[PDB]
Amino acid sequence: VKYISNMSKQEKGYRVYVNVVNEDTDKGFLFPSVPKEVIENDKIDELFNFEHHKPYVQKAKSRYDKNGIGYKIVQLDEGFQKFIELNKEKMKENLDY
Amino acid sequence: KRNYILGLDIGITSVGYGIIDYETRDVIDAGVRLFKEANVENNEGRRSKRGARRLKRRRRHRIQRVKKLLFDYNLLTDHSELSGINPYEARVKGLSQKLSEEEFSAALLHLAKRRGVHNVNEVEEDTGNELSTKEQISRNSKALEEKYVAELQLERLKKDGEVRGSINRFKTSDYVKEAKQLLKVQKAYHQLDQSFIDTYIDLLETRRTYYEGPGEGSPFGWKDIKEWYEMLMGHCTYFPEELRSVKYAYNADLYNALNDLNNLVITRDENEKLEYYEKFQIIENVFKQKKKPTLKQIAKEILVNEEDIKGYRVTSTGKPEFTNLKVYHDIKDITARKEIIENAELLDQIAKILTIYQSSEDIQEELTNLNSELTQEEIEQISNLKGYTGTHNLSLKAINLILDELWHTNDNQIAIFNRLKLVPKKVDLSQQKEIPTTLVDDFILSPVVKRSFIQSIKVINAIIKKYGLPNDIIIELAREKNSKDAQKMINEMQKRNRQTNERIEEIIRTTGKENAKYLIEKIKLHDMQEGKCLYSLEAIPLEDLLNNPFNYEVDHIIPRSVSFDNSFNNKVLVKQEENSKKGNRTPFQYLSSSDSKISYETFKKHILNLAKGKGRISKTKKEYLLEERDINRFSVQKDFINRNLVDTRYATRGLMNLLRSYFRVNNLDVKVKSINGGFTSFLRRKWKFKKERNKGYKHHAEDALIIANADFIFKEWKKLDKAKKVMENQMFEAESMPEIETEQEYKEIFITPHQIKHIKDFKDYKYSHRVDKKPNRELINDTLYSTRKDDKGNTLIVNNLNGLYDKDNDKLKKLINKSPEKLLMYHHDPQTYQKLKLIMEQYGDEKNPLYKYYEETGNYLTKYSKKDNGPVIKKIKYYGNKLNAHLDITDDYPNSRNKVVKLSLKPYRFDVYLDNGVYKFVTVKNLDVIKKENYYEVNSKCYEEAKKLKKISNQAEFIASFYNNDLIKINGELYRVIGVNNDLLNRIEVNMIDITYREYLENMNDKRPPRIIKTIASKTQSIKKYSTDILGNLYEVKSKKHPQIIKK
RNA sequence: UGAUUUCUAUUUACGUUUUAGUACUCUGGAAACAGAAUCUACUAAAACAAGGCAAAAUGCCGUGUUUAUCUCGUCAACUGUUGGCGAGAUC
Repeated sequence: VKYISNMSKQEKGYRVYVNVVNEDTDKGFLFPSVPKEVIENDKIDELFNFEHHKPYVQKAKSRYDKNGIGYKIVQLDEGFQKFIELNKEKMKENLDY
Repeated sequence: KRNYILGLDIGITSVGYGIIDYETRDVIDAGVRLFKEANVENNEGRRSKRGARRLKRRRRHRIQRVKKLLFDYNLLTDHSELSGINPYEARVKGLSQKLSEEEFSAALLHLAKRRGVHNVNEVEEDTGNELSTKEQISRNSKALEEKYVAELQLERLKKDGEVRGSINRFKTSDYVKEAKQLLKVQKAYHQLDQSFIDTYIDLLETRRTYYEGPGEGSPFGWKDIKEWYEMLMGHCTYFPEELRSVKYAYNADLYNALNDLNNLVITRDENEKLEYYEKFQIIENVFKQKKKPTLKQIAKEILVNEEDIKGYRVTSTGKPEFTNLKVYHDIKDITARKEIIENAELLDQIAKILTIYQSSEDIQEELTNLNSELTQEEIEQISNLKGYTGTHNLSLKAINLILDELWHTNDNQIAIFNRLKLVPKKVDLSQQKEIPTTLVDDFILSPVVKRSFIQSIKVINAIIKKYGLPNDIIIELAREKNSKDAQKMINEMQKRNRQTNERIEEIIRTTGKENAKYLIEKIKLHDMQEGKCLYSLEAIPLEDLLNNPFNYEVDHIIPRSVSFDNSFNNKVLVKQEENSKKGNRTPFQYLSSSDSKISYETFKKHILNLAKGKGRISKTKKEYLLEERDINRFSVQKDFINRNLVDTRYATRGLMNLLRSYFRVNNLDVKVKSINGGFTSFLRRKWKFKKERNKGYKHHAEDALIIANADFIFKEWKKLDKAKKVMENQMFEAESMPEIETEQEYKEIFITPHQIKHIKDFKDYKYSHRVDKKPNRELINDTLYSTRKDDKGNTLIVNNLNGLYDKDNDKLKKLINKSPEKLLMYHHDPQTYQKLKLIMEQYGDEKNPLYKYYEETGNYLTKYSKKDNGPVIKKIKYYGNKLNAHLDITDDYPNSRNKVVKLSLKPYRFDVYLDNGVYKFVTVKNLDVIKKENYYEVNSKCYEEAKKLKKISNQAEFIASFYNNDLIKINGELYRVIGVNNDLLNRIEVNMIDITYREYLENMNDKRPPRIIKTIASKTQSIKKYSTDILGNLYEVKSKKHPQIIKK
């Protein structure tokens, strides 16, 4: 299962964090710059094509309801478009969006 | 022949070497080579004194030539006399009346002695008398609008009474005019040829130009302009045929600017480096349009923000350091004609003209002789340019080649030099048996590091010769530039540690405990961050910190896996959960992920506001926290290891390049590497090899051994191989297969004291001392003294007292209050002494009473006079000490009533003889050596007299001779020779080898005089000579009886 | 714990001291000046790291760097005994 865990609006795009989590492993992928055309159109098919850091591998958490930033974590298939509405105000608090 | 990991520690006075077995980690050997610290002040003084001798000899020879000329035309004879001739009066009289031969030639000689200045432009700052030389000459010439120099000199002599001084500064043009008018009217009575007048005028207004140099026979001279030019610039280190370029050339400026530009890192959606078109657009639109570039202009050039840009050279304050365009903008502010300013060859020629030529008219004539589109008024404006000096490292050919390679690629000078691997072609490294030491000479390094490199290179040579070719060599260079820079750093370290200690004492007095002393690191980190974690921005209370720190961890921002940076600029006191969620991640790679706290934009705002706040964040730490790069690439690991693990300083860079080139030319596969100092510091700290270093010279070897072990660790783990392949610049095949991941892996591989006890418990070190045998050192003390023979038979030296009208010179009051009989006016002028004592008793409150007297009355002290018309006192002669040892120079002074001597005959060596079973010795002073054309010969007469002084018999079996630091062994005890202390009492001064005697006494807190003096007489069992290798192996010495007299 | 500048060239006006003169002072003195000291100043000539070259010359070297002692010796400078470049050897 792939979760959209954190997002940050930039001048020309979006920084995205995606946790691919199987039964016992959580792999965190950081995409520093995702084009705005892919974000605003929920083109989740183009996640991997963008450059990303090597996945940080850790033990899987029990559930992925809330991260440290309090943002509501959504599944990648639900699209970043809905994430933009989930916590637009919480992202406005910490200067991302 | 066992392969070893050679370790070198290079300092300013020591070269420590450690030989450690390659596959068993045991210590094969360890030693220290010692040498006095080289200093540019000695050469500077020698050069200044050589120039002074040149000036004096030239003036004297000019006077002798005028004398020969006057003897030719019978203006004098070998029977004339000018005892009563005052040259000033006769010189002013020659302008209007007849001069006798005796009156004429005296004025001519007095003119030839002091002839003024040709070019007013060249002048020094040696003016304590507040007067510019140019300004003084201009004021005098303005006073000379309707007067000759003779008239002005004589009228000043008649008005005040002074002629000589800083006011007698004229230019040669005016003296020449006066001499010409004198010859004009004086030609009628004495038969003088026109060619004679021209010869005298020539002898008056002729001086050597700065490009002709010394005449024939001088080893420092030359033949024509080409030879002087080649000598000044010097052959390129790489290209023997092409000479070096000027430091402020156009091509060199552009090369440095593009190096700076290629060192850039920009956080943009495009390539993070700089492309070709962007670089050319920057050069034209920013560099060619502004003199001193700023980060703001280069940022706004390519539509980026200045804050997103990283990796720029910085100044001492925190401003970007970008290469400014010197010649381009110095020319553009005079003419904007594209043909003149753009042509690179024209600007290169202008740079070469302005640098090696300095007088205005020569610059004009040689730019005029550079036939081009150049106008004439532009030459007039360009002549007055300033600040074009220096010689570049490489020639213009290599400059252009590296310029092409820099324009087209993204590499810098370091990367290009590592890539192409061009070899020094001055001395061919192929058919040379040993390491060439002359290659260090061509490098533009200070003589201190130059001497240190020569010593280290010869030590490596001896190690290779006596043990075979090594496998791995590692070299660490000291941080200190000279002793004074070391003292600056030591003073700042003690001051900062004292301030932190006082702050910790204040904190401990606030809360109350000895608990604050153990928390230093954390407490300082917290202090630099106003009690705030950086990952989570949660408040970090200081009371909670003092109570239970275990939840506040000192996390390393960039992982120890790649960064290798353990410095203070790489620690953040944070919550335990943040560190547990960080792991082997960077704050950029962590803060945006799920496991983290508040997002990255808030942290960026906080950290950029803290970096601007009171300088609490270093630039290095600020760049660490905002590393938005993927540390999993090879480029970032390469950058990190090159910066914080390899010595990027130019000196170590050149030493490395030389060693690697010599090893690769002979196809000898040997790997050499250099290591950063802070890393070895962290190693020595966490190993606890020796926390405090006071044992002595042995320390210099120890660290060497340590870094050898360091190299050892970089061979024992397949993961670390990448670092081993970066610290040596050995080509690695995208590999990235083995690695070190958890910072605990760093702690296990590095901190673990593997084979540390064997490095501690070693007690068989070696020491080698340097012997200075060069004669013709400082012979005598420069100042010259007079003597007076008092009623007591002992002779007395007269010291002078200057500057009687300063404010912090209480020496006169000291002399009058302690014992006034030391002054000479006590015995030979008691009335003036009584007046001076009255003034002294008058102004006790002020420090120097005579200054306050002069400031309140406007008249400095006058000698006792019945009509009150006595002269001025400016200096006072007073008695000094006796005359025990002295060099008498009475023969040089005619019919002197007092013996004139100089002090402190400097000793050169001492030869130990054995006469009838008792040891004696003769001290050979530096005066006893005559310098016959690079053949130094000991004066047989003076040496025989010195032998006779000690009543040394002829049958005395000569034992040996000892120069500086030649090891001696007396009574069975071995020492090093500092030198003759008092030859008359048969005493010498020695010292220990493994430690200084001062430190030997400071270890046991002894208060004995920290210097060892031994007496060589019948109270001495034996005297033997011992030397050492350039590695530290002791050896006896065949006397080769009949001590050395000739020195090549 | 916090990133290169060597080598060299030209000239000026100072300063130290000796000698000589002058000024200053102090003895027998109306004076000439006979005379003492060389303290304090001014002017002139000369020496200024000891010295070694060179022969009318815009003359030269002399406080810098390298410096592990001494051997057989090949080939060299030289007013006879040390320097490359090798073979060698150490209480």
